[PDB]
Amino acid sequence: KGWRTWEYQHTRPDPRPFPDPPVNDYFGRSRIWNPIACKLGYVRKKADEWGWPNKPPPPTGLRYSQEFFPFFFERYFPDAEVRLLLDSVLNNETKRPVFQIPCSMSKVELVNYLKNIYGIDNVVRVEVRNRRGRRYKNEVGEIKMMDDYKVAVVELDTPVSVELKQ
Amino acid sequence: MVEAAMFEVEKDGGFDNFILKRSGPELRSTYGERIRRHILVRQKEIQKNFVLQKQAQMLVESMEKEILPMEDGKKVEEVLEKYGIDKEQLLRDIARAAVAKKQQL
Amino acid sequence: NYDGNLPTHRAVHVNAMREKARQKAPRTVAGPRTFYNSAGSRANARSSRFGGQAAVGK
Amino acid sequence: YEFHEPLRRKNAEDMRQFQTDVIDMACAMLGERLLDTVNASDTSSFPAEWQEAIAMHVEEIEAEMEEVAA
Amino acid sequence: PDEIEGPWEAYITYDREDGLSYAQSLGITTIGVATVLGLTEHVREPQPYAVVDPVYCEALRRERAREETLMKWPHVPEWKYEYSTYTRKHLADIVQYNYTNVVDYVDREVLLTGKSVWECPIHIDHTCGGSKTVPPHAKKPVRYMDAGIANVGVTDI
Amino acid sequence: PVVFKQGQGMFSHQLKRLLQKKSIHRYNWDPLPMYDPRKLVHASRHMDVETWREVPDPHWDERSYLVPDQMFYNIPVPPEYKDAYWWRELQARRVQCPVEWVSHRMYNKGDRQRYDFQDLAFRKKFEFSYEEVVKNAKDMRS
Amino acid sequence: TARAVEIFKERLKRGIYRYPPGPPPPPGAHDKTSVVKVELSCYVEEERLRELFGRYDVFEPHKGIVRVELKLPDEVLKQKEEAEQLWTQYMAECSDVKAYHQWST
Amino acid sequence: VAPWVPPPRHDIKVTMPPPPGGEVGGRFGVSQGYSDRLARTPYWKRMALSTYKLRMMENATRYPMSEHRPGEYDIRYLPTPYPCTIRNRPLLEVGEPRQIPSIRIPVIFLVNLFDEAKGCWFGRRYETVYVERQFMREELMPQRYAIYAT
Amino acid sequence: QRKLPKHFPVVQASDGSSLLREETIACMERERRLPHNMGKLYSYHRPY
Amino acid sequence: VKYTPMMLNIQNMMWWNGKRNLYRATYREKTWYEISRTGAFTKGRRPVMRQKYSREALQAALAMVPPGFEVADVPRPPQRILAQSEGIVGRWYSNYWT
Amino acid sequence: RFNPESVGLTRGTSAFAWKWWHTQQERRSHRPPAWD
Amino acid sequence: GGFTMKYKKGTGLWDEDHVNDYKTNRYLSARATMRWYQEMERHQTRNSLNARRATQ
Amino acid sequence: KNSWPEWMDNGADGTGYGIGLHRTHPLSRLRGNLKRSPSHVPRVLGMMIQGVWHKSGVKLYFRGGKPPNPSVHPYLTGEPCPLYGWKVTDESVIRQFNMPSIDGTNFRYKPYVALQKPLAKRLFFWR
Amino acid sequence: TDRERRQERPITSAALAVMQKCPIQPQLGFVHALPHDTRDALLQEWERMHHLDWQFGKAVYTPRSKENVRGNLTWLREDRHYDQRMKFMQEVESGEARAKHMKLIAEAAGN
Amino acid sequence: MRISERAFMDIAIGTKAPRRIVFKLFPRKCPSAVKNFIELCSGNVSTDTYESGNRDKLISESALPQLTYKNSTFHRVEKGYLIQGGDIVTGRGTEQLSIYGGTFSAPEEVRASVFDKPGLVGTASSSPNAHGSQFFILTAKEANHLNGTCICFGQVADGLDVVQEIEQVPIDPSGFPSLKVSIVDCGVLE
Ligand SMILES: [Mg+2]
Repeated sequence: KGWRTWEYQHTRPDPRPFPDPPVNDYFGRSRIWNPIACKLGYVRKKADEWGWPNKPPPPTGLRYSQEFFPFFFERYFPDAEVRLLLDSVLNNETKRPVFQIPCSMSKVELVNYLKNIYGIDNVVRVEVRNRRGRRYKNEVGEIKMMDDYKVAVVELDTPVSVELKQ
Repeated sequence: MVEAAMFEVEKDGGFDNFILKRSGPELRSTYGERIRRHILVRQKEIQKNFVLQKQAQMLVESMEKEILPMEDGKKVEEVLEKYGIDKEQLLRDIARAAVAKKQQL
Repeated sequence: NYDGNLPTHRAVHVNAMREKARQKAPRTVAGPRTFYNSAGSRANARSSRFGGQAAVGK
Repeated sequence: YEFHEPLRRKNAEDMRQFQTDVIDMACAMLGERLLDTVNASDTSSFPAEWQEAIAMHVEEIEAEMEEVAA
Repeated sequence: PDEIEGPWEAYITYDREDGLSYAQSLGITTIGVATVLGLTEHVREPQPYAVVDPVYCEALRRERAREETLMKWPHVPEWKYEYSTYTRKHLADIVQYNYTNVVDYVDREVLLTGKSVWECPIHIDHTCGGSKTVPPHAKKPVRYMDAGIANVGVTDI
Repeated sequence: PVVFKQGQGMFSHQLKRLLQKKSIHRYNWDPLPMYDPRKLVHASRHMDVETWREVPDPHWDERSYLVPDQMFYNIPVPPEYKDAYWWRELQARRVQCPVEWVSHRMYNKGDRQRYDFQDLAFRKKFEFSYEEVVKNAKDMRS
Repeated sequence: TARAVEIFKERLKRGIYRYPPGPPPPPGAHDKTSVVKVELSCYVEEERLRELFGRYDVFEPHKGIVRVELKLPDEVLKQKEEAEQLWTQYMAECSDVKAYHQWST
Repeated sequence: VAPWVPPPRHDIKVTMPPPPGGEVGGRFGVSQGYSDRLARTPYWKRMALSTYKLRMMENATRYPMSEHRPGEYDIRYLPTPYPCTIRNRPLLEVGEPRQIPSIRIPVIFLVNLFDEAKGCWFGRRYETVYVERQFMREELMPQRYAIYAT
Repeated sequence: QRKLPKHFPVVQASDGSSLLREETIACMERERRLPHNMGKLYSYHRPY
Repeated sequence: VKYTPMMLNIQNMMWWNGKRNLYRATYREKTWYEISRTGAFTKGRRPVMRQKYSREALQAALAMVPPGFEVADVPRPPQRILAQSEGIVGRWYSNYWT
Repeated sequence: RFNPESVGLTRGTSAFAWKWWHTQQERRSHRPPAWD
Repeated sequence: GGFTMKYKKGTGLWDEDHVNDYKTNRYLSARATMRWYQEMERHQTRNSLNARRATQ
Repeated sequence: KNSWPEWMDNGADGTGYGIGLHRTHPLSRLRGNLKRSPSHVPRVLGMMIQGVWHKSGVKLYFRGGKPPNPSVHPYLTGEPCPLYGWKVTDESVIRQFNMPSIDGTNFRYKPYVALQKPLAKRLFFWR
Repeated sequence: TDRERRQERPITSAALAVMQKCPIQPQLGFVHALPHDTRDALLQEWERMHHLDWQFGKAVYTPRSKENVRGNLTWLREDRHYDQRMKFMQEVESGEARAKHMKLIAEAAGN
Repeated sequence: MRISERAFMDIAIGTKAPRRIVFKLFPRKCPSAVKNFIELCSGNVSTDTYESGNRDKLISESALPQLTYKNSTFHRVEKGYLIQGGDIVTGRGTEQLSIYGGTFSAPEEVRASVFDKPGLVGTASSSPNAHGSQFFILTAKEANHLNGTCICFGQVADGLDVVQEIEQVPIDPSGFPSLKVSIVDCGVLE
């Protein structure tokens, strides 16, 4: 038996189980990165790399070579935020300071960083731990979360310290 | 195929003619596309063999002018070497032609 | 060969259902869609038949 | 180039084999026409060794025909 | 414009290099009502072997394919009403999304000091992060003959 | 392998919202494993026995038929073998998108007149600007 | 990047690259064709030009002709465009004169 | 994504748009052909590249027939842009039984074929004889004793 | 007439170029996550 | 396929349940209601050539007719053929309505 | 009675499945140095 | 779609004639009256210009 | 088969050394098992959430707690080996940070540009 | 091997000149247009015995030099085309082709 | 390298007797290419390994391609244009090799190269900035299309008849010379 389909205007209703937005609203400790890639990611990547669509795309050789601007700038003008935890070397002579490393660096990369940018040439070993970014809530109750980091305990040869004048 | 398609083959005068007359979406069969590729390759090969036979005829009519009297074996072998022909293979095909003539008669 | 604005016979629907049962072999299961397809199998103790699927979502 | 080179190589081999087959078919047709002219005209024969080899090859071909028949 | 037929240039690509010699041997004076003016050899630069080589042409076509793919894909519309629909939030949503104690602290500090403030101490994202969902090359279309009395410039009604 | 079920935990709460993301789409044409198009550039050609390589036949290059392609953008093949690439030509002339995503152009008279619907190629036709229309009408004095 | 891209385009136009390390063959070596430029006073059909300029010794449908390209010079094209604009202005002006003096006669 | 889109089919005119792609050999459903290049070309440029005789030759109409597909009407004049189904239609109609008789087709013989059981000639060399369809298809054609009479 | 709606944030240079649009967006997102001018937070949920 | 969804009168519409039938045209230049309007398709009480030429334009359009042409040569096109007139174009006399 | 296409693979097998169960450089001539 | 008296649309002495206006009010202020005249002229001009653009 | 090596599926070591999602540099020649296709999303999410249970009786990639983020893993730099701990196959991946020296006028440059005391605990600093 | 045979019996300059003076020349690119199928040895050797090589649009290509000529439509077409080529060559060597071409030229000039 | 101004090669057409061709290099205008050519013509392989040395190395130093023009071939020859040869890793005409490494480069030398006279020797390269061991002797009259692509590092002072003799070798369908044109011995005349 058919329905009275001549009484409804041709508009599509909403499905009964309404889908949740793809945006992840959970900011806890088990936050999951979404493996699914969307069109907007590629669009923004092209527009950031070679000014799509106002500029013609560079040839495949330049795009896949080390001279492409992103890789060139990442090599010559590195952007790595290595910050020292003062609670380890402040008014205490310790042999293993603690650093906050971007989660993309490795132990050898951190050793090279400390050896070349600052000159720390006495590094025994590095122990790395991946920690979720520090989350908090402001006065209005909105959930904020800082960038993720990596705790790197760096063992040295000679104990170092920083003296705080009383 | 279908009965109308077989009638159309008989009308066109051959399965190959029917397949080659049908063009693209008119012949929506993948089997038809495969057999059309095969037929095109085989047609090109037949044309190649026709050109080959014409080349052979031209070579024969060019080298017959000197080998017509065949009075001297050395005189014959001079032309055979100038045109690049193996004497043993020539004798073998002469014998094959003789056997074929005996079979025909 | 004209219908005449006449309804279809019952044997037509019977044979259609028989053909559907015969061609019931293939499958349309998708990987990431099984997560939402499993909602028909209410396994959480918070699921209600008359209330719905409201209290089951954390 | 690594994709396209074998194709032109096969084409070159095809041209070489075409020339070889042209030579072979020309030799066969030359033998045919020579035999026809010899068995048609008069006082136009082959040299002694030529006739001997032709007779020997005819014997061999007839033996092969008898073998493939029996 | 039809009265000025003007001279037409016909470039004929002959199969052999004896071009214009066969033409001058023919030596036509008129064809219909055309009255051929002259016959010369079109001087052109010799094309390199790369134009006829299949490997070079395949490489160039591969490069053009990659360029056109990078330019055309993925396709995203320049603008649609859905962008401005989704990027709209209410005032309470804006305040809840972007808010820091900086505004209240600056209010207190300015009340206590007496200085002036010209720019907001905090950047306010009125889209609540929705503008990051709109592609970067977006721009609204030009609408002609809108239904509004605002462009008249009335100052007394 | 990996099965999907309800959850009732935070991982499932995240998955229920993350699996709703629309993955990037790209219309991939049907491959040609049997009839390789770029293999026919060596078909139906004469070769010079002096150097043993093909001859750049201008007539071949002129009468060649272009079969479109996504990674080589097109291939010139002899017109004799062009009948095996009739579906790739349709896929290339068609819009590189599911028709449902652009079907809003066949559901109103304006777009049904402004847009070309041929081989499922939703491409807008030529349209005069309003200034051009006014200019034409005023020059025609009507 | 812009500078290097224009340089590489200029390099590719000349065709100086070859996978087997070696210089490419000279350009005018494989051409084996020529182009004749004919100046006409009126438009002539391409088929007419082909049948009148074709080789009478070639047993092919093209008759030694690869292609025929008809073109208008840039000066003649600009002249045609300016004449079209002037003709539109003239039509509009005569219409306006007629419509303005229709009522005073 | 399509890096190269094939041009409109049979766009070999200077002033007039190409015929419908379905009439040229593409997909049906369109009762009019459109060429983006001809549309973008200004009117003065078309009038400059064309002449009055050429313009009229391109305007030449074949109503109500089609010049690219001979023997049938044009899809732009048919009610639907699809081809008419009165000429090329299935073999049997709806509700019609199959009662087609055994038809005998003409065939050109290539050799002097002599039936020994009946003691008579099938057909002489270069003779057009009417034979059975199945016989010609399965026995005469493979032996190359005869070919179809076309 | 505006080329972008009135509620869109201005992510562009002073001259109008969009060379650092993504960098400006990342800087704004980092500032929203943790502003440098943020005083003493009063909430009972502090990062440390 | 032995029984198509169009037999069982199954209402499959995009605006209704998001489904569409398998055997149908993606695009339809004219809906069934426009095809049934035979008055606007055939030549019924309706003019087909809207250009009304002057006396000199009528005579100029008759000069391009080849000598030896008769009106009885051009038949009336059938009903399923759209009644239209392209105006004074090349070979216009072949058009029955023009 | 004898409806293999209607019954599942656990109850019967079709004729198609029954039938398909059974179904599914350069060269240089070299002569050995042993002989002459 | 459907049948509508296009042969009457635009036949009145002014732009407001033969327009199905069912969104009005018994009292219109100065701004409301200005917008009413603006919308009548805009309806007429948009119809005419869109028809001309489509035809050309 | 799969594009990534088979030790990422089952490490060459008997303990299961070298199991997990490995991200590679775009310009690198090595290939990893981090793929975002609609067919690879299930196993990637499985490795991120459920982990991987080895037949030896241990979870190799994710035992529990905070899930790993394969999008921020440092780029893959080689392959395992039984003799040593790790073979660095791709060296260009590792960021060898190198900065210039005092050569030139580098002794006058400061982090800020010059435009034309006892600290006290405050609640807010504007600038 | 074939390479050894070719190095043993080369092609003479006279034969090569005759073959080049031949009016018609072959085109050798058709082997590249054969449909390619990834078929295993067991499957192909099973089809070869079960007579499935020429079924469902498939076929078996074997290179041939000589072909049976009786009712071969393409051979008859090539023969007629060669006859027309020879007639055209006779015309152009007698000079009537240039005569007809000049007649067309004079007609187009007078018209 | 003013001491080494000319080198020599002994070209053999298959089984024919070796014939000597003598070059003449211009080390002033292009030191890198001339130095590479001289070192390849010299080819000092006097490194003699012993039993214990081979045992501790496990790989003979001769297992890798040696930087010598000896036993090389002329893989690319086209009548009327030039003759190309000098491959180290094999005798087929690909995968160039140099003494500095894989391939060297010299833009200031490439920009000033001019090919206008026959018998001029240049470096056969795929790109203007990837030069190796493969060289070519120009046989044609003038090749002006090679100006900013290759580097002419000298000419031929004796052996033009040898060049014209090895140029007349027929080409086989494999795209290579029908007769193996090889270099049996190379050296330098200091
Ligand atoms: Mg767990």
